[PDB]
Amino acid sequence: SMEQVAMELRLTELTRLLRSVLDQLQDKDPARIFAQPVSLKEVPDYLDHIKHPMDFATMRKRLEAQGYKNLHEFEEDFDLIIDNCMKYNARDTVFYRAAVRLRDQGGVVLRQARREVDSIG
Repeated sequence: SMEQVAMELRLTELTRLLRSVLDQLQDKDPARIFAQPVSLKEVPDYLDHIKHPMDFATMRKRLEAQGYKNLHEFEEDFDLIIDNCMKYNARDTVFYRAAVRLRDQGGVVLRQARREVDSIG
């Protein structure tokens, strides 16, 4: 149908916007701490601690399959990156501290993303 096409164009454009959001958030992680899944070879107990691992590469795979229907779903995954790290790692670690900085700096980007998503519809 024409409606299904219009819906699909909307999703494509959301994907475009979320791709720019993802790039901006990932720039706030210059150390690349969050770039890839925590290695289960190197952290064999990880899934005993963290039930829903997340990382920027995994988000990018979902994004490119158009697997984010709305900004809430995308934000859920970003918050998992931060929150998983802040539980597994102690406050006095470079990992915890990187997550705090990513949360703080990402807030700004996500605030305007939400306005853009609502504005453009």
